[PDB]
Amino acid sequence: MKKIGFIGLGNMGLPMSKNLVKSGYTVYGVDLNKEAEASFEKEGGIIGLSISKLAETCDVVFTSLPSPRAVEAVYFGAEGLFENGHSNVVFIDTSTVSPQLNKQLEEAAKEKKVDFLAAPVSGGVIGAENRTLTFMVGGSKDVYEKTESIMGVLGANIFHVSEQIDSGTTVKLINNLLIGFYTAGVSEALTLAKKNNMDLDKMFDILNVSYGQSRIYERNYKSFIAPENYEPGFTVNLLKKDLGFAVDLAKESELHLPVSEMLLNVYDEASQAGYGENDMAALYKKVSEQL
Amino acid sequence: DPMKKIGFIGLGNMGLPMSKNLVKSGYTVYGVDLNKEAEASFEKEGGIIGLSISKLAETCDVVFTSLPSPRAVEAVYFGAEGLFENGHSNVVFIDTSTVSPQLNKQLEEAAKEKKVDFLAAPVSGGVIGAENRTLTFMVGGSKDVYEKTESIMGVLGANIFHVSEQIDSGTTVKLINNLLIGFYTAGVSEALTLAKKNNMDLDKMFDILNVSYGQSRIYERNYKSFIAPENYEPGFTVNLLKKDLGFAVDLAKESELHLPVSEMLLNVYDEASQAGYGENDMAALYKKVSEQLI
Ligand SMILES: NC(=O)c1ccc[n+]([C@@H]2O[C@H](COP(=O)([O-])OP(=O)(O)OC[C@H]3O[C@@H](n4cnc5c(N)ncnc54)[C@H](O)[C@@H]3O)[C@@H](O)[C@H]2O)c1
Ligand SMILES: NC(=O)c1ccc[n+]([C@@H]2O[C@H](COP(=O)([O-])OP(=O)(O)OC[C@H]3O[C@@H](n4cnc5c(N)ncnc54)[C@H](O)[C@@H]3O)[C@@H](O)[C@H]2O)c1
Repeated sequence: MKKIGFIGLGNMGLPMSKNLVKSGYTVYGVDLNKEAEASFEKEGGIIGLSISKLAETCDVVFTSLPSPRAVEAVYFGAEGLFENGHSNVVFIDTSTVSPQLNKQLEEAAKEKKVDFLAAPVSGGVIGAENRTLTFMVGGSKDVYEKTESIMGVLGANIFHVSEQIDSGTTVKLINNLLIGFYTAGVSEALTLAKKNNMDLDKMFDILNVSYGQSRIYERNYKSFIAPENYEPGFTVNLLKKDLGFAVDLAKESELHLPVSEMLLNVYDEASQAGYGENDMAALYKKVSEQL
Repeated sequence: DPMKKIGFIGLGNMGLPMSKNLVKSGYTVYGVDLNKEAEASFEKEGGIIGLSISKLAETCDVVFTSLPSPRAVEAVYFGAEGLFENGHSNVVFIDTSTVSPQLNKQLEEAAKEKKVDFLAAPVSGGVIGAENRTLTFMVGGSKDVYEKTESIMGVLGANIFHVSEQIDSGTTVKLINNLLIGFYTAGVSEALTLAKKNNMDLDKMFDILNVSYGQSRIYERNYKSFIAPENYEPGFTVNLLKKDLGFAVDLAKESELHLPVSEMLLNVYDEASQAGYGENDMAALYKKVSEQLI
């Protein structure tokens, strides 16, 4: 049973790396935050090894990192994964970064002759905890096929999008752009409904079998709005960061997406008003403030 | 309880097929429209014409209205020759028009003064939905009256819903339904243009998003029935979506509410119409945004 490396043991990485240990893998963990390392260790993971030592020793190494800088700091340079990867290693980045960085990563992997997949994930911490993540994978199909079963203990839907390394990332950004639209629509629509004294429960039962339906509507309303609980979940701040990546790509693709750009501002304002660390469904509360 | 004699005022885009479906369903239907061709077409199927609004109110068990505006509704319901002043003591009036919550309330206040029954039951689904009896009825008003008339409305639609005893509740839910459509069509249109611009396989992408939190009935509708096959025949026009968005925005502004994205969407669909997509399906907002592709 394989040796897996896991770099980034935060909100997503901790439950993912824990699940691998529970699944019977020997898991070596690295995180800048020694407390995160402590938590992973208590789950049965092994700490104390360098990023470089993970690259030399592990069959597959996953990364779950919070920014493009962090991904760059881990993959590149004399101490990083690509320079130190043994000849059979597979690296799988689950971080969300720009398509361009996906390409820069792949180009360094091809130069070192190591395997690399850009496999961003969807489903949040709840999905990570429950092994129901969606993996959207760009990169070599042979590498996908040989690591599909490991990713399959972490997620419920494992997809290969195409051989293009940024194909996963792109579908993910699209997914999250749609989420931004759906959350905004629910937030504004329900505010109108409430101001006019609608029973939001009866309304949902009707709209949920109409063209008003969306999984996000069901999520936001049933799991947050109805129970008056805005504990993340998936933050206003994280959604706005993803919308940022999507608008960046739109701008690089010479596209003006007027409602998308407005939404970036909507979530940015929700944050600046103090809902940044609330669940995205709290956009409802932000829009309702005026009542 | 007798529900054989049905009046139907407004034999237009929706009324004509609805009224004929009532005839086909064994009801004795008395129809009224300014449009003599519409009256003749109805009569030709076994509809009865030549009776006044007044006469329908006096003699019919239930009278439906399908009218094009608030003023048309007012002209039919109020005044000496109208429905309320001439309704017999057991009549039920059902308006299937879309008007403001405020008019729904004024209609009901007049119904209560006259001690007649009234439901505000706006329909959605277009001409084809009316023909195929797949309309949605979203109904506000008395539950007892709803329970009494559900069986008739049900021969005309697939989804018949009683929302609440608030007379405007059906209208309000209809408006919210259409507002969510506006958002969802906008997201699909913008998000797929981004995907297309970056050469994504839109079929594969749908397979993935349709079982992820990108999922919506509108995404399935717009993508599989319109965008994928490059068909932009309505369906549900840009122009009619934006009319209903306008009504949602009017209701908001009435309630002192600022809904910035909603107001922005009203303008997006107005610009889409101005660019030439007004009588296309709403899914054509994708083609509007896609004008930016190479
Ligand atoms: N949290 C979610 O709901 C969610 C959902 C889908 C995708 N994601 C994506 O997953 C990625 C990780 O997200 P997260 O929520 O777990 O972030 P997080 O900030 O909770 O965790 C990231 C971890 O990486 C560690 N780290 C940072 N730089 C490092 C370095 N050089 N070496 C080692 N460790 C380093 C941090 O200490 C932190 O513990 C992000 O790209 C995010 O977009 C998150
Ligand atoms: N067209 C659609 O696709 C559609 C779909 C769903 C809902 N609706 C709604 O249903 C309602 C009716 O729409 P429509 O397209 O059928 O309108 P329309 O203009 O085709 O039909 C209304 C009919 O009422 C008649 N009329 C007007 N005033 C009258 C009067 N005083 N006496 C007798 N007849 C009169 C007109 O001659 C016309 O035939 C509107 O409120 C609209 O918003 C329309």
